Amino acid sequence: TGLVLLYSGVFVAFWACLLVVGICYTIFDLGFRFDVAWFLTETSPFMWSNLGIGLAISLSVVGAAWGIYITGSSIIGGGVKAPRIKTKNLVSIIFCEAVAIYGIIMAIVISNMAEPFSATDPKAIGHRNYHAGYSMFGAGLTVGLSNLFCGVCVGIVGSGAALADAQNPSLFVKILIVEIFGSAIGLFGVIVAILQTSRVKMG
Amino acid sequence: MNVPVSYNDSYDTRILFWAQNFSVAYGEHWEDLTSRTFGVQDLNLTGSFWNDTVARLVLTYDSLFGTMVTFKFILANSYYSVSARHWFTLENLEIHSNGSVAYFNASQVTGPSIYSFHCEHVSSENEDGNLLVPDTQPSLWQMTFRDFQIQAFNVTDKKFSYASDCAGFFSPGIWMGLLTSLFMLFIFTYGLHMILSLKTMDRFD
Amino acid sequence: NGPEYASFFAVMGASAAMVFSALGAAYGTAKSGTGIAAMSVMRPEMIMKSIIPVVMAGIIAIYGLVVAVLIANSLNDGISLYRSFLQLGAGLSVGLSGLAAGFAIGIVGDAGVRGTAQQPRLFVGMILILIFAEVLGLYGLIVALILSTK
Amino acid sequence: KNGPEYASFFAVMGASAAMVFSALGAAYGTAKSGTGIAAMSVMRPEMIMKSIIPVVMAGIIAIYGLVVAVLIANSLNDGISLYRSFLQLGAGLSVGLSGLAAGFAIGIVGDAGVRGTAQQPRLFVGMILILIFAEVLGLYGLIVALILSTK
Amino acid sequence: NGPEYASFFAVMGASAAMVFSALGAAYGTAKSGTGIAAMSVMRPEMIMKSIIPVVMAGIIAIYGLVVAVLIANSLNDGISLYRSFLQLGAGLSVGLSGLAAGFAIGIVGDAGVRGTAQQPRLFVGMILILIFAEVLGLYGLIVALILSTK
Amino acid sequence: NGPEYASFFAVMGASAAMVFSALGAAYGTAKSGTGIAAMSVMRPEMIMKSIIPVVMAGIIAIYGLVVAVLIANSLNDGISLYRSFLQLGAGLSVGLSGLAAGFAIGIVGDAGVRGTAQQPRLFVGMILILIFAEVLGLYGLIVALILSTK
Amino acid sequence: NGPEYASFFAVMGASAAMVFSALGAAYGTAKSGTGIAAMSVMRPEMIMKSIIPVVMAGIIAIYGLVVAVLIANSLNDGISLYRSFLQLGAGLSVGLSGLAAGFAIGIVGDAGVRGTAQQPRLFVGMILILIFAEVLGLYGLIVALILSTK
Amino acid sequence: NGPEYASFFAVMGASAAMVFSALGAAYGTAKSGTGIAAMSVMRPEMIMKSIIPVVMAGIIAIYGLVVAVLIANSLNDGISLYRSFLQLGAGLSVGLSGLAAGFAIGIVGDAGVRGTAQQPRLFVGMILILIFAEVLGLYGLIVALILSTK
Amino acid sequence: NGPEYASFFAVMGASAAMVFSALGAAYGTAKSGTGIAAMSVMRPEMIMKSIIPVVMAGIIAIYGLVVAVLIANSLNDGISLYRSFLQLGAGLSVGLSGLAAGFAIGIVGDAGVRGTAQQPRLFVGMILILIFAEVLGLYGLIVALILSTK
Amino acid sequence: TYNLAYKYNFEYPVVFNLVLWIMIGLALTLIVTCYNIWNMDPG
Amino acid sequence: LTFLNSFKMKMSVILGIIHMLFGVSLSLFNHTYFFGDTMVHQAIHTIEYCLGCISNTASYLRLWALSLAHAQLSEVLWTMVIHIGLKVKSLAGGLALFFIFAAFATLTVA
Ligand SMILES: *[C@@H]1O[C@H](CO)[C@@H](O)[C@H](O)[C@H]1NC(C)=O
Ligand SMILES: *[C@@H]1O[C@H](CO)[C@@H](O)[C@H](O)[C@H]1NC(C)=O
Ligand SMILES: *[C@@H]1O[C@H](CO)[C@@H](O)[C@H](O)[C@H]1NC(C)=O
Ligand SMILES: *[C@@H]1O[C@H](CO)[C@@H](O)[C@H](O)[C@H]1NC(C)=O
Ligand SMILES: *[C@@H]1O[C@H](CO)[C@@H](O)[C@H](O)[C@H]1NC(C)=O
Repeated sequence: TGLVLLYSGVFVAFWACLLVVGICYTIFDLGFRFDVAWFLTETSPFMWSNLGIGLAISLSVVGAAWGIYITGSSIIGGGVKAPRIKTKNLVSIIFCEAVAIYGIIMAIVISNMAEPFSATDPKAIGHRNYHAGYSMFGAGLTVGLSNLFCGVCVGIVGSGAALADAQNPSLFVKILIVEIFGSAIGLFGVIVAILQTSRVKMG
Repeated sequence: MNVPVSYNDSYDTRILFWAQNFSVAYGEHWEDLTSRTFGVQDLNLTGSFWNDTVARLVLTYDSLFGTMVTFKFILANSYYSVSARHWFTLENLEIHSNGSVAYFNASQVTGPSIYSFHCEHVSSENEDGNLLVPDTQPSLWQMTFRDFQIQAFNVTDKKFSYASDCAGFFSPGIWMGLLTSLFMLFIFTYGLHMILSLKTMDRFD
Repeated sequence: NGPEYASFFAVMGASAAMVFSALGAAYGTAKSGTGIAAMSVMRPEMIMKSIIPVVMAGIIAIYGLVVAVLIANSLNDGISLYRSFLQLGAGLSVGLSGLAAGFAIGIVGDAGVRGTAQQPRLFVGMILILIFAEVLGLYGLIVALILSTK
Repeated sequence: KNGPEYASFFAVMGASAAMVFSALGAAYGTAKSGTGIAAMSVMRPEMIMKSIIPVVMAGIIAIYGLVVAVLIANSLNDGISLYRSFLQLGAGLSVGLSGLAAGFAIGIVGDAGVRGTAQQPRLFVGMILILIFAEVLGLYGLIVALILSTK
Repeated sequence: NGPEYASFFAVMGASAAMVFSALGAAYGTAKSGTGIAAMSVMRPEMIMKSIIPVVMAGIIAIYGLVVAVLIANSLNDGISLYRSFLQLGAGLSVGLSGLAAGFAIGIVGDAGVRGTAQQPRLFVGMILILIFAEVLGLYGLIVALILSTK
Repeated sequence: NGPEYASFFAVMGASAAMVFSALGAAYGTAKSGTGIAAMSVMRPEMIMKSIIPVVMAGIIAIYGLVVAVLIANSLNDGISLYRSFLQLGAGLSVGLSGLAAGFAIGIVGDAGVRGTAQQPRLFVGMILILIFAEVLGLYGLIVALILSTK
Repeated sequence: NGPEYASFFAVMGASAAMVFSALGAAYGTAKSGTGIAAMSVMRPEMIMKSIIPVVMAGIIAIYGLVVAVLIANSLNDGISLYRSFLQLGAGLSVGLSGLAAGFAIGIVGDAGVRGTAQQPRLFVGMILILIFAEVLGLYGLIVALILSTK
Repeated sequence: NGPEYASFFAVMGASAAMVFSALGAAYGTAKSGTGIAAMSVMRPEMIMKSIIPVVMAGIIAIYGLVVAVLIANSLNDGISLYRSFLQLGAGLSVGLSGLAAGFAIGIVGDAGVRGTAQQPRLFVGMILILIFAEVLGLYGLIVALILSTK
Repeated sequence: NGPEYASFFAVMGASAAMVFSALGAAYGTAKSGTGIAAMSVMRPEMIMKSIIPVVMAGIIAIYGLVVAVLIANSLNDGISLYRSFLQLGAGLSVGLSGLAAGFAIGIVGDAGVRGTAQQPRLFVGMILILIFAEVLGLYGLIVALILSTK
Repeated sequence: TYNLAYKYNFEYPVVFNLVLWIMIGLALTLIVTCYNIWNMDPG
Repeated sequence: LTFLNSFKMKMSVILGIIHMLFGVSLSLFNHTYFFGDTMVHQAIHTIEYCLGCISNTASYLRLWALSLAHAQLSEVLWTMVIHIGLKVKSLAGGLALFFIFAAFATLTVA
């Protein structure tokens, strides 16, 4: 592997700096200089909030587009000898496209609750406002990344069902139940996402 | 030059403070109060309060914009729970005009009590990130400390302790801009990894 | 009450309970369900019977769902910092073990159904191993509920 | 009213990421499918104009990132607040990573599609229906970024 | 009492006790469960006798669960810093050595069931090396208990 | 007395004496345990003779267990910084050289057991190289003790 | 005396001299121990004759042992910062150079005993190469002894 | 005098002069020592003649040893920060150039004795390249020696 | 005079001009040295007329030796930070360009002496490309020499 | 008057802005390039 | 706990020295019952006995430490038997003690 040596050469190196930077903050006295409080407070509540709206739709469709091309190559691959697959097995495309709907439904919801203010001090920016910031990041993270994983889930099973239906016509309606449990995780993403943004209000 | 100190009556010293340039602006004029402070060796420091939780540093000068005008560094030493330490804070900076008070807010001049703060620009005239901010925005008073080091509540042997600088490897402008640039470098290196990996075929028929 | 930044670790615990369990339910169904369509071509009889590894992996997904409901409802604006750190480890305990249960399910769920297509005597033993993979998802749940409810 | 001087970095970075990440995906759809046109045309040279349908569907992904990049660049102004600038950065990632995603989806399906369409012409209406579901994912990147930038 | 962020280490001691022992028990289930199906096709007799490594992978899962519920019972607001580090080293030592015992079970548990289909003499020698791959997880437990009592 | 963070390093000395020694004990048992399977398919008489590599990897585990109870019993609230850094280097010395000694055992364990399968004259020579491989773990132990005495 | 944090560099001189030197001596045993078992199938006469690279690599371990106790005996509470850096620079100079000598013994110890089975005239020349591959660690001694004594 | 930590770069310059030089000498001894074993079974005569690269690589180690002692003899408590940076720049310039010199003698010492086995005309040619490969470390002295004199 | 740490960048430039330049000469010696031994087997006549690329690669090392002793003789305590930065860029731009120079000499010196033994018409053309590969290091001088004298 | 601190200038993040990530940017484009010329294909 | 560590280690080490003493003395009675190569052989004979008995006597220290492993888990096992089952307020004496005493019967022997 050539290009994998770059990421595995940086991740070991960056962790090796942060290890020895870590045993040189404690060992002198300089743990007061670390300040995870100053990192979460002084930056913004908007950098977390606006990233979460972006990661809500974008990381869902990067699983939805991932789910399409895995089984879309297997539709046209088996479709050469068995052309009857092109009508029945398009629901495998839909279940790896309805995951993108779960993002865009959520992404409008999280953007509906973001509102500006005038404060610039982390004591003026109250805990009602900072909690509104991270909750958009967390709910945008769990509707984006979980939809990525259920997007690749139904796509891989969709590629296998396109190959199994090429050999036998009666099989595809039996393997379709596997794609339901794969696409059920997309349903499990949005229930968390609205619940993390239920009690949230900015201002 | 040397520093002003508030030496105490009992067998100890107390708070002390240093700069190189010390200047004050009222309206438009700028006065250099650094020969009148650090070399002058005589100061009307009227009430140099100390109580081990609250100290006060007053500087009067009697030759200024018109009249006798007094500065007040109001410090504190609380107990903060989330680190379980004693964190001193410069609470306010007050300039005393004809009667009225200037009321400069100065957060993040803080530090742990055991050490001494030191900054380079503790000026007024908020531009992006200067430490001193007035309460009202078109304020008549302004000031500048082109060097700075102040200590309260743990002075020993008439000398400063270890420094707590305001400088920092990271400031909160560069520490969001990095975390977004490092965020979408990673999006790029997923996109660049796939485009760097589409070989063509060798033979054609 | 608690500090202003305190709710951050409770939010990150609420998401990490869901995403890492979703990753386990992903590989638990994709790697095993590849073997289910693999099995069906040579033996189309056990196709409705051998969908038990893809439904046990679905229980990994609802393991991370309930603790996400438990945590995100227990959130409030400005909670105490001690209560939020517990909800952070509550998300990681069920998430990474649910992530671990998915790698346990999808390997032996794929390996079991290939031998089922060659000899169906394995089917009593294969489902027994999937119970031992499922307690790995179950053990993460009971540590998450004993941590978040304190 | 006036914000920090570094506040306009994020909305500018949202404008660039709307065009960088959209062009990276749309270049994948033209290269991966355009390679499949070359392997197709040697044996079945008739359906060459018929097979620029996956290439032109990758071209809509490029103008999907262009329109939102215009709306952000017209909304730029000296001294914009941190709420206003970050709304366009989240607008940029919503359209950028979606176009980078759907750029891959048209690319692999359009490659495998025109290799299979040459050996069976019945798959053409089936291939073009999958590319509809792939290219509409780029349209989902618009109407969240169009809501975010207008807000 | 101690600092506010003191309880964060004891929470991470509770999480790393579980998620590393679960990751160890998963690989010992996965790598050995792949060997069960390869053995059962040729020798379907020793199929309930060959599930000795997969339950011995399961005992690594309960080894973490003992330490995990022990820490969650000892967690409290305002614990001192010296108490919280001891639970971090408790969960780390029972976790990563349980991950080591999970790795050691899967390699020889797979190698044992690939050989016992070819020779019944190894079935007494297979359970010897699996015990030495199990006491590594037991050594992590007895030092986790001695680190969490103090 | 010492600072509050000083007890963290001594606890890290207790864990790293365990998990690094456990990783070497796991790798030495697994790498040499695979060779027992390939040896048994032709020479099943040397099954009990071939347990001597995997028990010498077991010495590496109890080498870590001996040091781990020494560091955990010298732990106290408010130990000095000179006391704690002695215990951290004590844990790294027995663990990481034990990780090296466990690596050297498993390589000559896999080579020697396959080698003594084809010719039983290697058994008096294979045990000789394993002694030099084992004693590297002892060299970490004796410097782990004399660092922990002071 | 000196600062409170000064002992950590002198500990790291004591530990890394015992890790890295035993890390090289493990590789020199493991790589050459494979070469012993490979030639023993054809040429069983040279087994006592051919364990010269294993006992030459064993000196590399006791090279790190002698500098470890010499550093640990010089350890006092609150030593000066100049004295502690001398022990860290000594420990790195013997461990990593011993790690180099552990590499050089392992390669030619593997390849040389492959050739001494097919032609026994290499036996004078093979050990003659190993002297140059052993004195590299011996140069690491006389720089570590001169640095720790200052 | 300078700061108390000023001796840190000086002792590290004494280490890097020893490590990277002996690391270079190890690669020249091992990679070219691999070439001795393949040629000696074919052409058994030229073996005392073919140990010229492993003794030319041995000069690279004492190239690093000389500047190691010369730096270590010049160490004092509280040397100036200017004087310590020269010794760090001395040791890096001799070892890393010597490590590069080990890359040169390693390859051409391997390939040179590969072709000397098939044609003895190469021995005047191969030994001519080795002088150009060894002089790089000899260039490394006169920059390191000229640096530590200041 | 400048700051106390100002001497660090000048001695880094005095080392990086020697490390990287010798590293370029190392690859040029090694990669072309392997082509020498592959040429001498087929055509034994050209050994002095084949070592033109290695002796041109030796000039790359003497290219670095010029600026190394030049910077070290312009080096002083209390040098300005403006003065110290120039010798750093003088150090990098002659070594890394010489490293780029020896990369080109190594590649075309390898394939050039292969085709020279197969057809001697290449020999006049092989040198002509080698001159263009070498004057890249000559452009390394006139940036380093123009920077060091400022 | 004693023990006055070391006077770090006010643009310290700004130095760590433009010195650390630039030297690593440049460090890579050395190494990824030096890798690409080290094992080429003369075949 | 600290007192048992100092005493049981040295007495077991002398016990391993006593076991090696009775073993090495049997070699003299077995030898009584019946130059260049003799130097390199007896060097391997002697110094592998020298560094070898150290690893032997170090492995005699485990049989106290394995008893320390025996002692600690038996209390935890014991703790469950004495604490989770029997300290139930209402429904103890029936189904609660029966499954725990069965764990005290069957789970401790394995
Ligand atoms: C700051 O003080 C210095 C004293 O050294 C003085 O020379 C300078 O004029 C002052 N600054 C301004 C802007 O007047
Ligand atoms: C010092 O300032 C106070 C402030 O009211 C004033 O009353 C007093 O007279 C001043 N003393 C001198 C000596 O200037
Ligand atoms: C110290 O003095 C201040 C003066 O305002 C007062 O508020 C505070 O209560 C006093 N504290 C003690 C302990 O005397
Ligand atoms: C105080 O009042 C006098 C008289 O009106 C005026 O000249 C002077 O400027 C005033 N001082 C300040 C600081 O405004
Ligand atoms: C400014 O100072 C006033 C003094 O009354 C204080 O009440 C207020 O909280 C301060 N505001 C800030 C932002 O520091």
